[PDB]
Amino acid sequence: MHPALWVSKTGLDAQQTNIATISNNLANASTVGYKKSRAVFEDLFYQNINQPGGQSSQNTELPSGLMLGAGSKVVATQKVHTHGNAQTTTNALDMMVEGDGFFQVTLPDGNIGYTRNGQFTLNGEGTLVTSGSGYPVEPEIVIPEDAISITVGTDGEVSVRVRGQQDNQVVGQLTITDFVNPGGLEPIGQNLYLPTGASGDPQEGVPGLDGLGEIRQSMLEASNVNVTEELVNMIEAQRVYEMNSKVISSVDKMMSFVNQQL
Amino acid sequence: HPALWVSKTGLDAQQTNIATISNNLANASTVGYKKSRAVFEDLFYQNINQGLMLGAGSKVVATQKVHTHGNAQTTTNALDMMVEGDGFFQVTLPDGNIGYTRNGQFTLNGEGTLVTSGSGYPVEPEIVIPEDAISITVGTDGEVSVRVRGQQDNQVVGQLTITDFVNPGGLEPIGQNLYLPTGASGDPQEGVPGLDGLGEIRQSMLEASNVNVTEELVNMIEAQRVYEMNSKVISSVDKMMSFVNQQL
Amino acid sequence: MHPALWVSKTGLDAQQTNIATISNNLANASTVGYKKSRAVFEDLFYQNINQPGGQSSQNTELPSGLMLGAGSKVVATQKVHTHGNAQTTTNALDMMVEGDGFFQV
Amino acid sequence: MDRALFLAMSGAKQNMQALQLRANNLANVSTTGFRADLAQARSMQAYGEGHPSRVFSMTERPGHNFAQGSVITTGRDLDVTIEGSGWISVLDHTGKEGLTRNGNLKVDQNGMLTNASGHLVLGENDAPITLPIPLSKIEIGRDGTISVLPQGAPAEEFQAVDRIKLVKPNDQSLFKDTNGLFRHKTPNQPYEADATVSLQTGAIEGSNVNAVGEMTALIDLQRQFEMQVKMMSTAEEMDKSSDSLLRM
Amino acid sequence: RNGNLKVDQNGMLTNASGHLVLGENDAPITLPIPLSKIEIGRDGTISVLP
Amino acid sequence: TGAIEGSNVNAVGEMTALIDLQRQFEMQVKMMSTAEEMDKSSDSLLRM
Amino acid sequence: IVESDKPLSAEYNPDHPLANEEGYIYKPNVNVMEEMANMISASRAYQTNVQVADSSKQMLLRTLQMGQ
Amino acid sequence: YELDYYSKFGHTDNYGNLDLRNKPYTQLPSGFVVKGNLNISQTPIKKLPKGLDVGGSLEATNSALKTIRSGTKIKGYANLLGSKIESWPRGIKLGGYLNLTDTPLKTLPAKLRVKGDLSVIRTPISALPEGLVVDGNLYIGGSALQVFPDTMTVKGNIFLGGNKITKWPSNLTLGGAVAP
Repeated sequence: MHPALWVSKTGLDAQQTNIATISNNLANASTVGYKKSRAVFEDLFYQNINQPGGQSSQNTELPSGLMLGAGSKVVATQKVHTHGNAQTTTNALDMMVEGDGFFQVTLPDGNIGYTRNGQFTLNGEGTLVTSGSGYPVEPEIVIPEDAISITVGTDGEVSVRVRGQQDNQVVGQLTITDFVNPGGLEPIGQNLYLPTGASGDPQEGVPGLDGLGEIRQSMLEASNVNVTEELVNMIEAQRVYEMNSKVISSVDKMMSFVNQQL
Repeated sequence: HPALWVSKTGLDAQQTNIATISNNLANASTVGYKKSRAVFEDLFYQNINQGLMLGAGSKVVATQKVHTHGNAQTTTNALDMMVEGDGFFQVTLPDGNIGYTRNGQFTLNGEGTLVTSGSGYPVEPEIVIPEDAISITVGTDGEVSVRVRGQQDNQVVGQLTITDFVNPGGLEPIGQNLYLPTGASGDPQEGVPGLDGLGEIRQSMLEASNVNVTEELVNMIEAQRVYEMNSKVISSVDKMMSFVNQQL
Repeated sequence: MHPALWVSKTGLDAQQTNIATISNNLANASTVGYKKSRAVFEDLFYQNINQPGGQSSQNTELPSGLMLGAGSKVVATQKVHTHGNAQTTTNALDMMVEGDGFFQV
Repeated sequence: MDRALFLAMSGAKQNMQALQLRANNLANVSTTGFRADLAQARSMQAYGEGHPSRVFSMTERPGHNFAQGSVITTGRDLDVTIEGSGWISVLDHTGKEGLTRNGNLKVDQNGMLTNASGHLVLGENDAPITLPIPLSKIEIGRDGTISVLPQGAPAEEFQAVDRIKLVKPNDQSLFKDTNGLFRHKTPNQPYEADATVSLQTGAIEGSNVNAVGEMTALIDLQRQFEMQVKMMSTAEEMDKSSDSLLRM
Repeated sequence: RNGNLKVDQNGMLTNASGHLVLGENDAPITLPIPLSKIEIGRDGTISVLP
Repeated sequence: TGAIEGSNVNAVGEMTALIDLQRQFEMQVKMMSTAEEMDKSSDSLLRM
Repeated sequence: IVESDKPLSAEYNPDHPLANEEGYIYKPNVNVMEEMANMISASRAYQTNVQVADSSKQMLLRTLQMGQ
Repeated sequence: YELDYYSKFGHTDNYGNLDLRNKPYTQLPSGFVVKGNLNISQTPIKKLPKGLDVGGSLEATNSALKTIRSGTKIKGYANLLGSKIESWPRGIKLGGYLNLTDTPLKTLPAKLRVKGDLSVIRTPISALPEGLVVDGNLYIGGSALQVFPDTMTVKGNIFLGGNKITKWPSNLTLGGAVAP
């Protein structure tokens, strides 16, 4: 292959991943507590051709110092953890975090998963679980069957209303985990994240002290995707994709002229 | 091309979402209906090179039914009733299993047994209204009594009972305003209707639907636009591929 | 012609028949004693391609037993004889049947 | 010449066949009780001596979409739709029994109960249902029980005459025959009636074809089709250039 | 000229390509680990909130 | 702050450079062809 | 012949008979763009090998005309 | 690091074959079950988990695999070409052949049964276990073997490949031929 063919193909491959990244963001435009991802492009290795080896400097502007790059690639799908808007709902079990902090759920394999989505509910035993796969929410919050109302405080202090007894009994307290680098979390689907080496050790605490966010009851967090940004990104990515196709066609036509004329 | 299928999941997710919105608006007059909202979650991610993450799209994982008590409708019929609180009327299905309902529009069958005004299923426990009764009174605790001419004081023909569940959203709707207990629903907790968290029976009263008609119309706006947005990505990928195989 | 062309064309004819049925009902939206019609659709037969000749069944979840449809059609335009509402008029010579029955002319 | 010409032709040919299967799905969107057909391609390699470079692909039907169809409320008494999973057992023109989901029933001049396709509807005795000719009011039950009122009889003489044979086997064990009826893959497999299937009388079940799902699959078969036909031309181009090795 | 900055688990301020960004001391910039609000000044000054 | 700087590649400037590089490339290829064509002709001198 | 190292493209198709418990069906990791680039390169390299064979053919014919 | 449930899903095909080629996984969870074939070629995996179950064939060509623990069930074949396996454990239920070519294998279980072919080509193994039974073809070419045990069973062909055998088994019934 002529090197120009592969250099252009890297741009086509890079823009292809960009389209797939944009397509996922627009798909999750209504997912509660979703964070948009953007593709980051960087140039590849630059190689000295007219030199037997990498002679430092030494007439870079001259034909001896000509350097040709190897193309481009998508280096990372960076998560942008901008705070979304608020969805005021009438459900009594969906809750929202105002600021930095994550809900902690118990995964079936033993480790705990971290989610920003607050659509919670109860299971048969009364434990506060997610409204999707049904994973329990840490710490375990069991609701007595005699409770006629549920109140989740600004710091996760969950209280119940019992008929025949004034003042609300405390049934537990929620906690939210914070991370130093939110973008280092590994998405595993189901609106869940896992802690990696790039994220850091979990930092637990009461939701409302130690810089943590505050729990808001009967609220949800809308996805922070900007549909206009994705459409503008689609326009640029499509045009760059078509331009690199012309270079591949141009190289092939030039190569066709060589073995046909000669 | 994964881009087409990623958007296809986004299209399918919104189609299910709009279906729930239409069902919410359709049952805006159904007595004892609980609205439901779609729950979205993103699909699993993949590492292509190895630390680049690519999503697979989105899907609707559940339809959470919000069991918030609806408003009150005042009626003149003496057989339709409302549970003012937490609780479910229990009816006897033809299969022999006990179904649970929150719609209180009841009536009597040919033999006087209290049945539902729709399919006609009997209400458990069986209450039989005598042919000598001139009026029917249902107390706040389900005590059903009848006024009999020629006899001072209402005689009690029975007492209704209701059932409360830890997680009403875990019930399985089977239509006809009826629910079937499931594994995640909980353990049916019977008892006197008005004690131990159970609601109170309100005679000549109905429980209206709790749907927010304004919210559903707004939910149609965001669902429609996101649905059309996902189509644009599919169209753009179509033109990108059509350009390449024509150019080369 | 190409099979994919005619399969879609049969779908177009079925909808065109459906449209002519709908327009007939809307045209007769004020006629007295008019019963609406509905177009009934059904698929056309399925043909085995990868079996020698017209042989069928066996392994229908394999390339050998692949079956292709022929489109759709409108089989019957069914008259819905639901009893209609009554119009109260002052003319003494017009009559109505409540329940089953047909006038004879 | 090179065998890649036929290797790509064998792929382009199957894409057209897959396109035909999707065309039949979109033509049947308005059809009643239609189960969508899935299209998939199987990779088959030519095993033998030499490098493993040639792998054929054939399009085949892996199954059908058995999700509930769109229910059309029509208010007609003789319109039935299966609630959830389940089938209606009918016998075709030849006589072989089969499963159907089209509940657009009708009564002929002799009382025999048929559907929109003309198939006779089986009854309690595994025989076609034959109702009395002089009927007054047909009222199908939820469980399939047919209660009819004899002509001239009082409204209190409502009696059951038959029960429609509803069968709910494993959907993965069913294949669509040459006339749209689903039958058992294993021959001579009795169709056993189920007591869980319910019939919602007064409604008609439509098709389950996802129109956008077929459209987004179309735009990918076209692109794959165009890529393979370019391979045919470039294999032709290579052979023409190599024709200059015998010039001498 | 790539100003797509990020903070790792140790707190060092890097860019999208992983190159450590230098500062006034001519050493790579290190931020306190448990931050709460990071604002970059217009002239390049980095002000953080514990 | 709050913004990212993109690339300054002028797409039209590269495209018009491409079409000129193609034509100049093809013209020199013709020079190679006419160089061997002259060489083949100037070989009957030693073809007594 | 060596197979690609890229992970298979997972697509959520829960109702497919080949769907796993999570509901995802997997499709080959074929990249269209590289196949089109391979198609062009293979054809261009094939035709330039014909020229070398043709070039060597003429040299042998002239080598045979010597001695005649 | 180690493979998780979610990472497992991203390396599985439609019919349930796990592909871990060139992937940076070091250890698999105990009691691991694979629906189809398993491929751990070129992996830094040095040990297979206890209770490992493979519904297909195990592929570990040119990998760093060194230790397989007893109780592993493999329905298909075992291909450990070019790996770092030094010994074969006792009690492995193998439904296919065992290819141990170019491995540092030194010891084999006594009375080992191979339901397919067996390869010890270019291995430092010094002697075969007593009572060996092979239902396929046996290739010992380029290995250090020079003396066969008293009793062995090969139902196919025996290929010496270049090594010199001096002490042949006293009790040997061969379904094929012997090739040098």
